[PDB]
Amino acid sequence: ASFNVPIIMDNGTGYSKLGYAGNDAPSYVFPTVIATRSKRATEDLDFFIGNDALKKASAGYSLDYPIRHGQIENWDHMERFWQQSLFKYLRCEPEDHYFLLTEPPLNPPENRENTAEIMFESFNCAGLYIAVQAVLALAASWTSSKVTDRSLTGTVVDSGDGVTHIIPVAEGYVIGSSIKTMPLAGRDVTYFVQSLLRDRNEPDSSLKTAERIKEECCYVCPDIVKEFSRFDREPDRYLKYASESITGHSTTIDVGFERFLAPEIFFNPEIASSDFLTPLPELVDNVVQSSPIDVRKGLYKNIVLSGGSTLFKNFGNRLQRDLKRIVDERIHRSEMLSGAKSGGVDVNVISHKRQRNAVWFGGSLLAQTPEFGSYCHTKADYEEYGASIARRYQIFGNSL
Amino acid sequence: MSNTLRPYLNAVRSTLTASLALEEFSSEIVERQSQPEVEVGRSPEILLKPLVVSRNEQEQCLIESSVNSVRFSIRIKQVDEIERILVRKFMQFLMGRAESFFILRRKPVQGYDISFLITNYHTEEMLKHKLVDFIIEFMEEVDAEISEMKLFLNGRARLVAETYLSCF
Amino acid sequence: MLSLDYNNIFIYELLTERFSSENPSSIDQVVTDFDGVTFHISTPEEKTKILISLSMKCYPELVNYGTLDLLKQIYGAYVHEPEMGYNFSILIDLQQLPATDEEKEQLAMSISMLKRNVLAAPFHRAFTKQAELADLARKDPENAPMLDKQATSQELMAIHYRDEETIVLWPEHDRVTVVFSTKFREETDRIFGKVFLQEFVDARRRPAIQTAPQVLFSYDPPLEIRDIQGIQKGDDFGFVTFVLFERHFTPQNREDCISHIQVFRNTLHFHIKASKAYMHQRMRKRVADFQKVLNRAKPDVELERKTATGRSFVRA
Amino acid sequence: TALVCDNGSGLVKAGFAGDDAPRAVFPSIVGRPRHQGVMVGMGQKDSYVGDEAQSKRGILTLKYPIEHGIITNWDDMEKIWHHTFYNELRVAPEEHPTLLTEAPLNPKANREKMTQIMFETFNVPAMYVAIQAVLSLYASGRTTGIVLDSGDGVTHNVPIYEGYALPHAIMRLDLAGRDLTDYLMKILTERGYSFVTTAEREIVRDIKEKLCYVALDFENEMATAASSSSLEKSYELPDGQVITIGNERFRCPETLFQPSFIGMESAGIHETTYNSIMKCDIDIRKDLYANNVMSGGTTMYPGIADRMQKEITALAPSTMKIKIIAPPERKYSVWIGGSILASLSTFQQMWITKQEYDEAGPSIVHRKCF
Amino acid sequence: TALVCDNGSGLVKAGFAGDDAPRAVFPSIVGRPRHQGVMVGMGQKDSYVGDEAQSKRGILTLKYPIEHGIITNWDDMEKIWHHTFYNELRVAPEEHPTLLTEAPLNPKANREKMTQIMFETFNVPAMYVAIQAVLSLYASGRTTGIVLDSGDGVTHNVPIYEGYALPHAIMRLDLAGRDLTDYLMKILTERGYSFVTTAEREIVRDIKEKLCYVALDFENEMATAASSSSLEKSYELPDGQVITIGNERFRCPETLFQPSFIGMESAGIHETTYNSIMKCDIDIRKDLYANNVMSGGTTMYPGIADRMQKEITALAPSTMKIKIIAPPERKYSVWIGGSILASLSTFQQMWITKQEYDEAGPSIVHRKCF
Amino acid sequence: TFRTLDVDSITEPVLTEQDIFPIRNETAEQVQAAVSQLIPQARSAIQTGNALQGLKTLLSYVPYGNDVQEVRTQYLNAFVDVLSNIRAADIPAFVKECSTEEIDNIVNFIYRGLANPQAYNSSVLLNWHEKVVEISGIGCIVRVLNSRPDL
Ligand SMILES: Nc1ncnc2c1ncn2[C@@H]1O[C@H](COP(=O)(O)OP(=O)(O)O)[C@@H](O)[C@H]1O
Ligand SMILES: Nc1ncnc2c1ncn2[C@@H]1O[C@H](COP(=O)(O)OP(=O)(O)O)[C@@H](O)[C@H]1O
Ligand SMILES: Nc1ncnc2c1ncn2[C@@H]1O[C@H](COP(=O)(O)OP(=O)(O)O)[C@@H](O)[C@H]1O
Ligand SMILES: [Mg+2]
Ligand SMILES: [Mg+2]
Ligand SMILES: [Mg+2]
Repeated sequence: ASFNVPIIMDNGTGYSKLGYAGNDAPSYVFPTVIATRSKRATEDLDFFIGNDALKKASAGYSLDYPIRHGQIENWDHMERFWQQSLFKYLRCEPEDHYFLLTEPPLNPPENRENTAEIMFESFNCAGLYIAVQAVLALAASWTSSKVTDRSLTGTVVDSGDGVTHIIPVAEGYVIGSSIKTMPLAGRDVTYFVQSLLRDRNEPDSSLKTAERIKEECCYVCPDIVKEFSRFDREPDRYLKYASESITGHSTTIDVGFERFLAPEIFFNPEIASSDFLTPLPELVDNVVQSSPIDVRKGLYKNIVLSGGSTLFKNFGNRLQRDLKRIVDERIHRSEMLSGAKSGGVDVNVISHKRQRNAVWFGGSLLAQTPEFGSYCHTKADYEEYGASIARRYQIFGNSL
Repeated sequence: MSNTLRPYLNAVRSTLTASLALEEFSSEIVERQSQPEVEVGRSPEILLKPLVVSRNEQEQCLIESSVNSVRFSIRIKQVDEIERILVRKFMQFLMGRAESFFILRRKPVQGYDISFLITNYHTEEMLKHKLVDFIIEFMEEVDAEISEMKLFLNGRARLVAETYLSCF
Repeated sequence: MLSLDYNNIFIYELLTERFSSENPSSIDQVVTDFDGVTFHISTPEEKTKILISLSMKCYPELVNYGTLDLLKQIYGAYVHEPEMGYNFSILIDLQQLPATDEEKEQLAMSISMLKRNVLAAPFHRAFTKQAELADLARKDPENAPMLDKQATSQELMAIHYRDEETIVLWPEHDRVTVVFSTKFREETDRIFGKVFLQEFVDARRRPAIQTAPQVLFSYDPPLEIRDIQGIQKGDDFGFVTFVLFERHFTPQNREDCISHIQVFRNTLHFHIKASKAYMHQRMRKRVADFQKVLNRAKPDVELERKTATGRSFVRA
Repeated sequence: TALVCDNGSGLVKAGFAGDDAPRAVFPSIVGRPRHQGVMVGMGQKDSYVGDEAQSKRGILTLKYPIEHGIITNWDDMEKIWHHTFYNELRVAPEEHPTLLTEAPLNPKANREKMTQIMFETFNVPAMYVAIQAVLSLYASGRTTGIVLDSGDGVTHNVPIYEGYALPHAIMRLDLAGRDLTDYLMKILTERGYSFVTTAEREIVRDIKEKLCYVALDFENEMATAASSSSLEKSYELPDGQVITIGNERFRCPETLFQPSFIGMESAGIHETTYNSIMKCDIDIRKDLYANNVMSGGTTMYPGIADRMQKEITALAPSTMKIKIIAPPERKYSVWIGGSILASLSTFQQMWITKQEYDEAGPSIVHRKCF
Repeated sequence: TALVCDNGSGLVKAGFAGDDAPRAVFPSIVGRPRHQGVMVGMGQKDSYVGDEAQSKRGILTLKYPIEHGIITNWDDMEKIWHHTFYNELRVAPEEHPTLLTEAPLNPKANREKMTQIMFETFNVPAMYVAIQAVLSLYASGRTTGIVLDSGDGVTHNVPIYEGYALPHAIMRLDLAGRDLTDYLMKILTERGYSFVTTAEREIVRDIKEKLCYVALDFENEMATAASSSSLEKSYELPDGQVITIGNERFRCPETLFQPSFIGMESAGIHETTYNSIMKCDIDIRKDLYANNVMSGGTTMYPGIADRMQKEITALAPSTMKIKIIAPPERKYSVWIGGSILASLSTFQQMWITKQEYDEAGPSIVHRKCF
Repeated sequence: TFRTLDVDSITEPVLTEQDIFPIRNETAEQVQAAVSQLIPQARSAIQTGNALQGLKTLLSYVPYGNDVQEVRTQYLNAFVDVLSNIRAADIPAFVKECSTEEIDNIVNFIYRGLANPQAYNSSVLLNWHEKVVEISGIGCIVRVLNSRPDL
């Protein structure tokens, strides 16, 4: 492999985190959005991305998010997003560098195939590793890079903008049969905040204002009928949020029960959706109880949080208490049949200083390894087998 | 386009239309299953002989045929390295859409640029004279499509040259 | 983008943040650039003090062409001892900044512009020596041919600035000539790059851009570079020549001309990549034309009425 | 399927994409009681909509929320849209995309509030706003022509050549069937009959819809009526008393050809059509003259197509064939062409979607619906 | 069989060597839509070329890639060449050697770039670039004469004696059919007709082709047209409107004899033809005067050969005969002569072959062609 | 692992082509002599300018077998050389007077010619294909699809 630093690109549904292996942060963290125009033809040169795309809606560009619900679904826009990432922001030559890419555990064979042909034929990268994204978020949880600080067994709950998935990993191996996914994350709680501002007919219900009300005003409560009652009993529970309009004037928004009812989307997904029903503490139980019996203590002892939509105030404490309730009720059913007390299991949900970008920090830490260039597809593999080299699922069991 | 291609595309049309006498046929090697027999080859009595129609050493058809399936594969004009790149990538976008063009393969057979599989079900559920019209209209136009793409590539190479060289 | 930025965008945004910031956090950031260049940005002793260091494989050649003198002239009191594994370094102290937002902005710009400033010294050496030769040729126009013939060999700069590009340049009394001994090693970029290099030279023959530097192209080397060490006439290099005349490096235009000529092969490389995205949209547009030729084989049938989620509907 | 809602100034016309005709067609009216509600219970309501307002009208003040193609009252327009979805079509609007319509040269805010109410009040999955005359050209089976569309509140001319609209040549005229109804009230007053209330304005609209017609030569018809009983005929009011009228039958529609009858300084609908053709580039004019398409209820008068052809033949050079296309279904051509458009497969990519509105706000309509 | 193209400045003439006339003759034009397509499912194309651009011109801006015999837009020229091959002749360019054609005294870059595009973009097996005036002698059956060739973009004189050209006596005049269309648009304005757009220019080109002629004595014709309406004619626009035309009917073509009408300091076509003969060696002049060949569309005006013989007889010494050979097929004589040349058995070693180009580069054309 | 071991190829032997098509009732040297008598007649008919009788005589016997590729390719060399020497105006009058078995042999051997363009001129074989299918119909290609694999 080349001696140049690998380039790390976590392309999320909400945000892309771009940087180089071994740095103390991503070089860029900006929305996974493209601004596109809607006698020589140049409208495919005229686009913008990230923070510079958000500035272009008033100039008549159509904004789009080429990743939705965790999966790339517009390969024209994702190719233009990557070329602009590589040549504007990272300012790099693909021929000199190995790349770490990411996508959700479910992601189609078709997506890794389409990713490999853009990377090896459009850009001609030296080599590509498409990582299992929340497996990197386990490695970001270490107290330091030294081997004695590693905890190679843990459940990881990743919750970004587009999807939340719970991954069991034990001794560094991903138990792919036990992956659970909930199709609801940080964007669906924004659409719920937006919908509640809109039901009150508030002066502003733009998407940025609903987003900023999540980041600043929202938190996870114990129980929504007790918390609705606390919003009768105590008057300063309602906040006032000052927002500036697209046409440049002030507004003031009263923010109310969406402060607790919007983060409740994870703990009662029947608020968000007709199609998904199991709450996150029961969904994490289903991951560990489908997983092999000898790893269950290790998977409960280390439940790592990952992705921006896990950062709600009191989120890890609600998950820990509700999962500890599920776990001890199941252990006590067995103690009451057997007539003897167990040792129990400690359920620990872990929030940590790198939790916001744990996939990128893990990708950086794993791409720093001396062995890394041997796990990549090299362009010499792609010259023989084409994009079919990337098609086989890494995380799940394959037939053949 | 068809003055130079006319003798060739008439031979392709006539023999593709002879070859599409397809039928429902279940497997003799697997029970309660049917498979496109040209694509599996496990029972040779229901394979018809493979026929090559050719204009040139570089411009060729292979027609492979069976009781319930035809596989049709083509080599297309690539007279320079720009056309070798442009053809390969155009066929990859076209075969990437194969679920919506129901008679496309997702991969060509080795040594061919694009390939088609017409099965019994396609001759039952689609107008088979319009299937062979789509094959011949694809063969008639693809050389004009690819040559126009190398005009667009020339036109962009001029755009960046004039934009660059005019800001001294 | 139709054109590349000249400066490192990360260094510009980071310094524009830290020069404004109320409370600077620490940093430890290795940052890549084009042509194998790399930067290290860090706070190695205090959060208050940022060290920016450049690594560049041709820096020893550039020092022979007066680079340290230009970097001391540009960065002044901020110049620092080189960091280990880096060729040049600058220390900026966040409590020692200029008194205005506009001086801070042009300092954040100046430090982001550092790759093109280290690489500008051979071009300033050629422009300032052309002004000496211009004055001598203005003194005696019949001695000028011999001054130009000796300056073509005695005042030539070659920079082997990456393993597949040599930039060669020299002054004569009315011009600076610069030759890019240029190559693409990736085979699809060599094929598209032949079209880009051909249409580049043919563009300069059209009436609309006669105001530009003269351009010439070949794939043996220009006569006056044939015996420069590391130029080789069979080794798949093309040779793009620019003749900058006095009007292309007039005092209002020198620094833009330097910035813009250094990025030549980088704009060509970038546009050879971006042309693939253009070809791909050209392709999938006529995949959608060929759909309509297959759609005429679908026999016409009415589908049942469905709601937006695809659930069946029972009305009309 | 998708809803098509041609919410015009005088009638709401609504239904489903791919249907032969609108299955909901009702007055674009909200009615509110103007009298002492003395009996307790009695099935009384705070307001009434459409055919319920039109049948109760003797006790209601009637008002249209839309005038000259512009929504003037959004609270009553939401009341009308609610009546379309829940009462008249009997659908969940959150299950169906909706194709809406408006006249050209409307206020920008009309399109914005119309998209906002569809996504935020009615929770629609997707919507689009079409120009009404562009819809009427699909209902003609044509891809070139000039469409003269005249409804209740607005008349407009849109020229289209080979699917390209010429937006500089588009004409609007804020004169249509409501101005003709108001003028029929003003001239009925001269023969002896006063119609004054918003309820009596519906009686004289019904007189206009079956007594009135367009004369081929107005001064000959005016002289023929001034000298004979033969143009005179009668109508019976709800009260059973009889109205007889004569030259009022063709003087009312003549206001489309002579807007000065209502004090307007504008060309008539014939000369406005010719002025739109003459604003188009010289090569397209021949095919516009051969394709004058009539639309909307104010084009339903007897003799108006024969008059329009006579008048445009005098303005155009004699060297070419003027043809006026006036289908018997032209009462609904905007809705018919909306049901064509909403059923096309490329149009399925042209919708503004819920997700795309939520990301962009109501300004998304100005950069997607033209 | 070889291909032959006169890529003229106004028309493409294309076909096969050994045929009697061009297979394809069409406008050397690319048209692009100026308006927005409002109608879904229409056959909307990114650009149109030739007769399809000319047919759709009311919605297109029209551009010619060739100006004054020089290719000014290489992208639109490549669109025209692609249209000649794949749509008009409908043959693949790799299959036949192609005879292209050029005016004398052109930029050397025009011929190199034309050569590079045929060998590397269209991948032709062999090609050649002939001078248009040399081909006009092949069509005329001559090996001695002076050709006055005048197309859409350039007028040129080439004197040839017994198969030898005299390249010092060659004359070029960047004034031909397009400059006469520009001037007819300008002098139509003074009778009150406004033609401005790129499509109205094509109507004025048709007015010039249908009605203009060369007046044998301009001041007697100006006095005649001032005295009576007998010189006036009428033309009907695509709008069905009629325009009537008088002295501007012959004052337009007089710009060939009086270039100062369009403000340019140069000799008229009679004086450039005489100056070309007077640059030749004294013994050959006597045979050049008897062998004036006229070619191209701008030589098609009624009366131009009579005017041209009158003016050359006034310049030349009266002791010897002036004869001008202006045949009725002269509109296609460059192509006809290219079909003759590419058909000669003694020409088949004169092609530039692909194998001979890619050992020399596009400068091969300057040593294989005149 | 067991999944990849081919048991079917040894436990259930499939039909061979000679179970579908009857064995050739002539030896390799017997057919090689029979063709070596015909090729000189086919060459000689070109020199007298009677290439139509050159085909009518060459077509009177056809070699087949996987043991005879050398004499099959020599017969195909003579067949394409004969078809290249018949004038294009004679083809319609000759095709209508061929038997269904002679037509079946012509359309079979133009197909063997079209499979190898570096040896054979496709332009004349496609001209013969157009005229043979125009006069005798689609069923002649259907007989080639159904034909023996060692023709
Ligand atoms: N403090 C916070 N509290 C709650 N949600 C947050 C917070 N900070 C960021 N988010 C939300 O996290 C999501 C982005 O997380 P990220 O991990 O970057 O998602 P992704 O990788 O899928 O694009 C957005 O919905 C964002 O608004
Ligand atoms: N038969 C008719 N004769 C005259 N006027 C008619 C006729 N039918 C309808 N109208 C008039 O047309 C108008 C309604 O037409 P419509 O196209 O539905 O308008 P809108 O779309 O703007 O609501 C009313 O003024 C109505 O009285
Ligand atoms: N009958 C005519 N009378 C006058 N001018 C003509 C006539 N026919 C054609 N033209 C002019 O000559 C041009 C075409 O002549 P042509 O010889 O084909 O020119 P070119 O080779 O440059 O394309 C037309 O575009 C028009 O300007
Ligand atoms: Mg994410
Ligand atoms: Mg209306
Ligand atoms: Mg010409």
